[PDB]
Amino acid sequence: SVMEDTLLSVLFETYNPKVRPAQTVGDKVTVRVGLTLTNLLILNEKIEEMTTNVFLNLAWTDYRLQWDPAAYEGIKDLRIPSSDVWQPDIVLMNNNDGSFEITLHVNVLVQHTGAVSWQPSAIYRSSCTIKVMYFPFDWQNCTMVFKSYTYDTSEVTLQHALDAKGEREVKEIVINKDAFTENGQWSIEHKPSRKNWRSDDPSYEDVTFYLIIQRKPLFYIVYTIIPCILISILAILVFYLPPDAGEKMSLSISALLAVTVFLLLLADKVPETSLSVPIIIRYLMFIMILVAFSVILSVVVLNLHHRSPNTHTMPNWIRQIFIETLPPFLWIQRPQDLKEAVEAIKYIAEQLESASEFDDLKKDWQYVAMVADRLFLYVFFVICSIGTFSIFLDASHNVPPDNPFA
Amino acid sequence: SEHETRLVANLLENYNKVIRPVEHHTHFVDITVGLQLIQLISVDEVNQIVETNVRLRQQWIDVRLRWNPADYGGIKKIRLPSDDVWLPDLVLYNNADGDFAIVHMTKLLLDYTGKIMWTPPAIFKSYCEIIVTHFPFDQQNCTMKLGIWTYDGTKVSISPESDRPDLSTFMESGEWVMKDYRGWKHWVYYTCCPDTPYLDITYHFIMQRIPLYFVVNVIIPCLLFSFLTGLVFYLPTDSGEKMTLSISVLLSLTVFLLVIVELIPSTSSAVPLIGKYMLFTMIFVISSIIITVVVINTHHRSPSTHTMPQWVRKIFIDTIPNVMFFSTMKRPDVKSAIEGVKYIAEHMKSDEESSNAAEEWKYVAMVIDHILLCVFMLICIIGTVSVFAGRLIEL
Amino acid sequence: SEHETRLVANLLENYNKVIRPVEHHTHFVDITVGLQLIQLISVDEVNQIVETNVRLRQQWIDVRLRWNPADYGGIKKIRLPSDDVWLPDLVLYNNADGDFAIVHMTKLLLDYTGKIMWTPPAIFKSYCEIIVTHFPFDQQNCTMKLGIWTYDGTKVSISPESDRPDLSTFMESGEWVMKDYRGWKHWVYYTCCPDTPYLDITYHFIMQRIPLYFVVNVIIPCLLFSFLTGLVFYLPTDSGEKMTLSISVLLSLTVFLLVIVELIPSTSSAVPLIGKYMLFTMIFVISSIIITVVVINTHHRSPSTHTMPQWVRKIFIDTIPNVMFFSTMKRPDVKSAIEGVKYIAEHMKSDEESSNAAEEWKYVAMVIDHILLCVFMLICIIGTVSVFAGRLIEL
Amino acid sequence: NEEERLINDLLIVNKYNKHVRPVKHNNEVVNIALSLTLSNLISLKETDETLTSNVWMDHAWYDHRLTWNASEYSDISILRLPPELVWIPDIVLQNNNDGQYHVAYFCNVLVRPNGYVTWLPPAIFRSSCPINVLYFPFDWQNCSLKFTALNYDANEITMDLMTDTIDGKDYPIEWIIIDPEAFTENGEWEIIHKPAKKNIYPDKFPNGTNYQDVTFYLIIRRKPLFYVINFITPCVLISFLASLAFYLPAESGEKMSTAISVLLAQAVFLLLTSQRLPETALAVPLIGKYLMFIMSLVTGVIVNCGIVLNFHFRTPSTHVLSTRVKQIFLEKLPRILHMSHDEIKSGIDSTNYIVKQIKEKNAYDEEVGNWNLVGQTIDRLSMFIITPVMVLGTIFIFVMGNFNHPPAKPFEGDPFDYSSDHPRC
Amino acid sequence: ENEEGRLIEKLLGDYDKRIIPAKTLDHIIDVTLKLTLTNLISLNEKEEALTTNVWIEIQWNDYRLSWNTSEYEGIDLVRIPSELLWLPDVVLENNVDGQFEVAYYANVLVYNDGSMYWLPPAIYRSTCPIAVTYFPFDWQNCSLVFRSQTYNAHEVNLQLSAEEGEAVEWIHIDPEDFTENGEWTIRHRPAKKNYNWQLTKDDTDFQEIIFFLIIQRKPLFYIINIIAPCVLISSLVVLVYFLPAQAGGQKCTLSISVLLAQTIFLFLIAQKVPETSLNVPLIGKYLIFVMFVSMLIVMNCVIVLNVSLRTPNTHSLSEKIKHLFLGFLAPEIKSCVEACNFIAKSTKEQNDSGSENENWVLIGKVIDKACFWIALLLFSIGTLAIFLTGHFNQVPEFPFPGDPRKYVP
Ligand SMILES: *[C@@H]1O[C@H](CO)[C@@H](O)[C@H](O)[C@H]1NC(C)=O
Repeated sequence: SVMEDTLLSVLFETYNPKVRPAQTVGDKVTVRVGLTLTNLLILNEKIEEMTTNVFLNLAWTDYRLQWDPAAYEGIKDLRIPSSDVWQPDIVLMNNNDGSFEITLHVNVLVQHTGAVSWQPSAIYRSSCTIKVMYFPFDWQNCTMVFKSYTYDTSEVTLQHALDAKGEREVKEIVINKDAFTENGQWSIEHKPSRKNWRSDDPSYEDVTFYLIIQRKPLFYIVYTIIPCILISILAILVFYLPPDAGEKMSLSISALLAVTVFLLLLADKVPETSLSVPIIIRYLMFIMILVAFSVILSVVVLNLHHRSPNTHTMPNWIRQIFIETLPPFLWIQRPQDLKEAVEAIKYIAEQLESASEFDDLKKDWQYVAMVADRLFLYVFFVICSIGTFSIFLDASHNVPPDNPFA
Repeated sequence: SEHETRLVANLLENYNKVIRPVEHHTHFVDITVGLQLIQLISVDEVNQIVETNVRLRQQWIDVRLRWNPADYGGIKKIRLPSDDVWLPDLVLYNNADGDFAIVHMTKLLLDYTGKIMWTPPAIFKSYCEIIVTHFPFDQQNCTMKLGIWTYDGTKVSISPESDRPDLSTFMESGEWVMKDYRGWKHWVYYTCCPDTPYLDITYHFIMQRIPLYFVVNVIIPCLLFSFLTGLVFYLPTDSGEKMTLSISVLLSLTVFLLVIVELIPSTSSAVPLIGKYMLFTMIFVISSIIITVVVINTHHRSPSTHTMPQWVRKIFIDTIPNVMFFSTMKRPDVKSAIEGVKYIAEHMKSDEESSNAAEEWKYVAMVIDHILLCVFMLICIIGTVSVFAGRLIEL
Repeated sequence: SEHETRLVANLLENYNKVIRPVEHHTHFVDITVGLQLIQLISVDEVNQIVETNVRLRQQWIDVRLRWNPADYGGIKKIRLPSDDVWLPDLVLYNNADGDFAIVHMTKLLLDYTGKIMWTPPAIFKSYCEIIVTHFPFDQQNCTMKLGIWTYDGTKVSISPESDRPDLSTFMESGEWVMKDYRGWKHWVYYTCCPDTPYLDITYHFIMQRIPLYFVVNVIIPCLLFSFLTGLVFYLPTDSGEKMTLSISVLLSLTVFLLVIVELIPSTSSAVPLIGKYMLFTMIFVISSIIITVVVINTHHRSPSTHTMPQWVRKIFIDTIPNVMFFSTMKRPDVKSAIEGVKYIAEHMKSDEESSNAAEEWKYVAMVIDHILLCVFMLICIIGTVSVFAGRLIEL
Repeated sequence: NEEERLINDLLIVNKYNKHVRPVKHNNEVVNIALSLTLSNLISLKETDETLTSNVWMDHAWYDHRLTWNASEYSDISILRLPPELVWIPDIVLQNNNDGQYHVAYFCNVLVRPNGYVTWLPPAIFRSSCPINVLYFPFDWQNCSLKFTALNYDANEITMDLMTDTIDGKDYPIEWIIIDPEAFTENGEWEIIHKPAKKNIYPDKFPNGTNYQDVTFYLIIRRKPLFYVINFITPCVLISFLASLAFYLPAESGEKMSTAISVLLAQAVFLLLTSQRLPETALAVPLIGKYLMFIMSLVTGVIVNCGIVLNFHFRTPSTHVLSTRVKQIFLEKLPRILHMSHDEIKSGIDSTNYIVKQIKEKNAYDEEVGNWNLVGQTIDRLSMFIITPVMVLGTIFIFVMGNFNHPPAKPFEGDPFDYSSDHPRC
Repeated sequence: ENEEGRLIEKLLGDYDKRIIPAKTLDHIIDVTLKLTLTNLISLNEKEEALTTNVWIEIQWNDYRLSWNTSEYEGIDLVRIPSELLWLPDVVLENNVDGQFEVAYYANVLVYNDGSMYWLPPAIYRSTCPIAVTYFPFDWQNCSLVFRSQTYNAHEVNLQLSAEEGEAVEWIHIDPEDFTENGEWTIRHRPAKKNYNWQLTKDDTDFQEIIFFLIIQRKPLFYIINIIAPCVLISSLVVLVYFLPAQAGGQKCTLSISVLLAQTIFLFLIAQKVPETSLNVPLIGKYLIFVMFVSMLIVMNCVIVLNVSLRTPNTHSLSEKIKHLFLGFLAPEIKSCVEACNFIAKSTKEQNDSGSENENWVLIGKVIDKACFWIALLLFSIGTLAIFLTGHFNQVPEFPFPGDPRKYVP
């Protein structure tokens, strides 16, 4: 309208947007900093970065932008381009890239009292450290630090934003249900806001927004844990196979192949920080070592099975332990021509008797192998069950605190 | 503020930001440059680029921008956009692929005496020699060289704010530990003329890699595969599975080679420690397979076509088993019927002789397996200790 | 030059660059558009995007920028920044994810008669309908549609410079061959009104892929796996390795599927030729494995449980071996002692009978293997030829 | 050229202020009719849930300041002005991924003598749409483009869907406009529905920028041919290969090798599949469900093959063949399953001993054969139990996946098709 | 006050940066280029682009910016930002991206006689088509083409900078500060002025300055990570000839497992070789060769196993084959005696059948020996020849074959 033209011409005749609006030398400008989270895009753990789509709810007072609406056909407020007015250089300090400022410069709202309101949108990439110990059953604590890049506490005073009907401060990130997309991998547990100072530096003050988010581990659960459990079952099973099948090594070493394939699968998903080992990687390594020990003990059982008196002499301690003692505990419990012909028959009988004795000793060795194999089966079953149960309860007892502490 | 409005109006009225801020053209601007390290974003071993988030603090006096506070209501400090005044063109000389100069023109603090404080932010991507020789237990020394691009030292002089970069607000990297850091100023002269110094300030950071991720994710499976390829020699040949075990260990090592190439840097300047250990593991597995083939061949040695050499019998049957203390190894028609019985007896005789010779061959192969099991366990331990112990003791 | 300075000052003193360069608003500016293809950067089959480095040559006459050379020391041509004059807003209509219009605002050439020559560079990312039916022996035809975005044909008209794009300085792709290229102008009318033509110039390039990378990286290993598939049928069942060999071939094919997935395009518009060939190879290997399982089951059949069907004996033991020309296969206590000897003799009766029956089963299995070897080699050769030569003869 | 004089009068002489709304009084509302034209669907890469699209924003509004009498000048019925000279309504895609809220190319506006202004800038937009992985790769997505006016509240400008006329009655354009000729179908996605809606949010207030909305929806269905060819059928065939381990005799010592190598191939397919999908946890993808089911079943096959081999190799010297086992596995189940002079004295003593030894060996062998028959029976039972389960599970899972057509009508509670063929009324 | 202020305000007054400083008609501006290479960042074979960090030195004369030093207190050199001055539009033509310009617009050093010295640093990504024949034992020949994108040969004259009267016909590399890339080592770096004779002295593409970088790869990463493991694994196929040819010998297991490992290596290398299809890379050739050798050896294992497990029942061992291979290469008494005779006969038959079985086994062993020697010769010769062709792929001694000059300082 024409009256808007006249009002704008009057307001910005000598208005300098480079000058902070201070009635008197020494005054501080109160700036209220609020945040509206529209979308928690990503929390890339490989680079330790959070991407969010946010609004900054900024509000302050500019005494120069004051007019009496009765003199201008009752114009109570104006929509002025944001570059034409002074603004505090409120930026995201802990950004991972070099982009400190907002992305979209929506025009400001100026009221006839001089109260200026600005709600720019931005795509922010802040940097938050990842606690890689219970990954992927982990909760992260990612912050967004907002303050004026230029002005300090002697020039501006940061405050929390006010609610819709401004009566008391909002000490949380605002989420509008009309425009908010659930991440699908992260659940927002707490979203408090707090102002932070520094004891050493008295001119510092910021408004930090904290996002306590818990991961949903279903993808990792399926794609790593279920195959790992199946491979552990195979590692236990290798001890139920008879040594005569000639298949123990195939099973155990192919289980090792599967474990290293799953390691290849998981390599491109775990963060590369060295402060701790994620519980998933610990579980993979425990499964790998269990499969390696299954291979080792399968080799031992095969070696015991294929022994004979022609090669080995059975010691007394092995006989005492594996034949006398363990099986009850493991429930096993096992004319010239006539003379020539007579000599030939006698020789054949002696050969059969010697072969029978040899076979009996071989059966003793094979029985020792069987008993040891059953012992390994029970021991590995117990160890695998206890280890997997311990790791799963350790992971499942990891919960974000009830009090955000912020 | 109307006072500040009038001050800003009168303070840039005849200010040319092209001109140096010196009273006389023979003077020099003294700029105090200080570097503040906020975050170590990444170290790219392949391309030899270090990415850091820094604040480049700069201080200098501009006589043209001074005012008397008493004439403007007692104002002593104002904030001005940095693009309104003369600025030093500081350039990161060893910039790899980032910005050469400051691109974020943040506001600067101007004091009534003309003293200016400008602290723009920057992302420095600086080129530095990466030494992958003790990877992942490697220490890197990567530097940042700063200087005025177009002025010599007689026109614009830069001096360090302190002898060390400011890491007061540094963020813990999680991959690197900051051993040491310092800043040095250099005077460089040329054959032209020794009265024209060229100044640069170099900040260097000693970085020690935290070798937990790479150890767990690479070295441990290699240790496992070395142990298994050693173990293959305790497997009896009668169980027709020596080849299965050895070649499947090789296949697992190949899949893990895929993983390793995915993880470790692809540099070619030098062989890293992990590269050496991977190659050693590969050669170990290959030698294991070859010697297993030799043993399998010896075990299935036909007595009909082969006769045992005397020296083999003397060595592997007589002397070696005696020194293996821990082992448990041994140290009408009636005429036709009579003729048939005699034939059966003599065939049993021949079969017994052949079986005895074959069992001797099998015993020799088994003794060779015992020797090789001991030797390969020793080699695995010695090689694993030797490859890493020098660096581990060095730390 | 002072003459050129004065000329440029006079030319742009009253020049409004938002007005069309026409004497009367009912006239139209005639713009000669020519496309100079410099390099074919890439073709993206999955996203259907062709990236090219081109120069968009534009010529037109600006009546407001005339001058007399005699009045300016004989100057006949000058160079002006393109941002200073009216420019045609040519837009790549089928742009995919690049720039719609010209972003490199280079200088332009201006004659004393107002004729203007402007050749800004650009990177065109166009949407390219990709046909993967004959991949990797595929020929792709896709275009660049250009037109004035905001003006119709009665205000600004565009005419092609030549019949085809200028490939004078075209760098050889190394992945594609320029078979043909042309440019066509189109008049488009709307139901509104037949007095308002809408013009566009479409340049199309016919590209033939060079099928060496995909051949050596995909097709050859598939050929080896196809050949190895039928080899299991010559391996006798007595060696316990038929399943090992065939299943390991299947595992090799499955691992190679990683290479196919990471190399071939991931479109779903049609099944590519090598997609069909690989699915053929997979089904071939799986059929071989199933039939090998059946053969192994046949070879180990026991006489006690299974009795040979009469038709099987007639067919595989009598009929087929005759017609297999290639193979060389053929076509007191004394009473107790007496009773025991009789028992041994009768037990050998029974053992001989059972061994003969099991032998018949083994012979049937071997004959089936021979037939399968012939059939599978024939099927492999015929399937390979049928899949590939059909497209190959067209080339 | 009279256009120069006309533009000078419109913008310079009249003192046109581009930062002021085109309203005669500061209480009226500027109506901006906007429409969306889909030039092409570029990508819906599911890993980061981003929809890249090439669209042309059609804008239309009235500007009483840009009105002129065509007779007073030459008969100028239309003008082309850059958007940087005139007031422009800043309408931004709110749900963008990459930080690009605006149109890509700021082309000229077209102004009629009555003040009607039309603006058609093109844009590349990277909006965020969550991926529903439940029926992957037989899934259909519902991606959205949400446009808001953040520069003015609803009391100042009102967004509306553009209107078009057929036979003298105007109707709103409640769909994304797709030119049937120029549009090239996307390589992977087929567009099923494309509604457009103007959304009011009554819980907000008109004096705000979060009260109005114009949203364009794209219901697109994936074309499942790449995954069927490269992922589904080879996995299905290799998985069914595990059932042959039961038909493979235990004498041929390769049951375990076959089953375990099948498991290895399935692990490779799991590695391939894990890379194709986002990390979300709303549901398990269909192909993930099938991989889980079939890997569990192949592990069961391996376990049962191991049990069979354990039974096959039992001997009288280590195990006792109880009567219960004999009755169960040798009589009942095979029927159910329809299965198929001192010197001469010394000689006499020696031959008697030989006969005794041979008899004992024969008894040993026959009991070992009994164990073999038990193992064969367990194989037959295992096949008859597991092969139908495997086949039926695969069939049911993939027909449930194949039975996942889009609902044929967007906005379930709405009876309107939102199709360009049948505009409202 | 700074007299530079008065001097610069005088110089830039009535100075139009749009106007070429050509003094009169037919006056050609001499523009001299000198390229300094700071870092060879990378040469990405997949993208066929070379990324380099250079400081390009551009020198020319602008008569409008000349002043008399005696009038300005002896000032003979001032710094003016490049954005305020006329610049010759020297750009990199063969850039993969759209980046023609320099990265940082440094101040121009302006001398009192009008001489101007501009040294802007730049990050360039230039097109370098890859010669893939000898990858990874290859050397590439990348070029940086510089020309004015605005002015033609009638307006500017691009030349190579001359120092002490000798043309700098090479890229300058400072020996101390320059850091080796780590994968590429620079062998030659000539510079020359080129002409496109298909054009006239117009068109702005007629003249150009080209800087060449002949760089040789250091294939240590490939040798340690791909070549050596692949050769080691592929050599295992010759061991199948010393395994027994029966159940448990595991000939097929070993050979097919080696082939599977070679397939894994094929996948690993598929991620490294460039996607151009003008030649097959050396490493691809070697993988194809070893895969074909593995297939042949698997076939030979199958043939040997088929031969060695032959039986008098399935096949007949004709004496011709034996010569070819084993050569050049009371009623109770009656019942009891009948039973004894039958037992003897059965044992005799079994022994005969067994004996002919060992005959077949011996034939198989002979075939193993011969085929092993053949296969060892084949594998060794092929591997040595293939990896010796790459080792002899040397950079040319001269930057330009027929040019005797070395193009070095
Ligand atoms: C420069 O100015 C001085 C006076 O300050 C004069 O003597 C001298 O001749 C001038 N130089 C030239 C080349 O005109």
